Amino acid sequence: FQGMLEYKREDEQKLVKNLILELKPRGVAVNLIPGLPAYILFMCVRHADYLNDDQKVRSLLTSTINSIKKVLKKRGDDFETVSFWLSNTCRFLHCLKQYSGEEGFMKHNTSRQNEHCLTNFDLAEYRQVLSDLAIQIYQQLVRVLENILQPMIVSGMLEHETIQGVSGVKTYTLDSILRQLNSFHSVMCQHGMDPELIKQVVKQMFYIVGAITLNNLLLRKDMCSWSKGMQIRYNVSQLEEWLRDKNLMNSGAKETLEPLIQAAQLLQVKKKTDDDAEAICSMCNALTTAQIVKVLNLYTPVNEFEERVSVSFIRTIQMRLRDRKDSPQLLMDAKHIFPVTFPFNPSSLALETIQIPASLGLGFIARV
Amino acid sequence: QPTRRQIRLSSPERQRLSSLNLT
Repeated sequence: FQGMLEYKREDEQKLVKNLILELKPRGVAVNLIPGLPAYILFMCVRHADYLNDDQKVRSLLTSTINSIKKVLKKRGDDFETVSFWLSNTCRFLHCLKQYSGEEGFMKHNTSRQNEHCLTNFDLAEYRQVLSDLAIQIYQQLVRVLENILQPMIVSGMLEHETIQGVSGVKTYTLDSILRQLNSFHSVMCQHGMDPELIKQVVKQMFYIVGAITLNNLLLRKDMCSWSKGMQIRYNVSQLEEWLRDKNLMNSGAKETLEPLIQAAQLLQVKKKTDDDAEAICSMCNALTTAQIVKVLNLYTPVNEFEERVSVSFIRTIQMRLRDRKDSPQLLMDAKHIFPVTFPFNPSSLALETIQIPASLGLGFIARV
Repeated sequence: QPTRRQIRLSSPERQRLSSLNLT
């Protein structure tokens, strides 16, 4: 077996119906081998290349791309569906690179894998189409994950009171958020998403959690107190622990929380003297002037003995930050998406070992 | 490594294929 798959051109629409349009992300076969639909489609591309059949390669690629776009339009509100197709679009792109026969993409190949390179067609124009599509599919995933998290954020990060996580004497909780992040991470891993892509997804969703949290704090009257600063610092420390548990500290995710971290620190720091003001100006390098001024204006005294922050103290901070080219924006842009990349991730999977389970309904294709 | 044929897309075909939302 050479690691190719043959099909009759008459069956191309049934191929993509069964492998893409109607394929269930929870099926046993594709969970035993993550990326299986991408490997099978690539093995089909190999045989059309072997035949030197331009029109068959063109038809298969168009049918494949159109079918992935159709699934994501119809069911693209579903996290598992979007994760699954993002993962498989990426793996299909990696296969087209790894088996292109271009020297730069072959550095991690076995001898046998090099024997599986395409021999008749340069598919660089389709690789570029797939890369461009992957950017948009990732944006779709980010918005689906945001919509799921959004109702939990303020309740769990701000409204739910704890004492270092424990109910105090004195709806969604911090634990709700962490369990939901757990679910997102589990599903991406089950789908074989690239580790470098999972890192980006996690950085983006930490950015969203921090930005929704800080904007909500800036827009209400009751979240700027010593007590709430303590709570926010605890909650962020558990988000950092989640990263450590997942071995994701190098994702950049913790750094995206710096504006919320600094706002919470402003709730704790001394707020009286000119040295206190200088310290705030050096500390708050991830908050705009308007954000610093808002938190200090909102700050609630810890008891009846404490005065509100004085207006002259706030003015001192405003005056000493004038040199900033500071954006007068009060709110973080919670819709920002960090530009995503898909670094080449070759696979050790040996194509000649791939079996086609009966459960996919692909009996009409043949191993070559 | 053989010389391979680059499969060329037209610009309208490329635009349609690479637009996620056209479907």
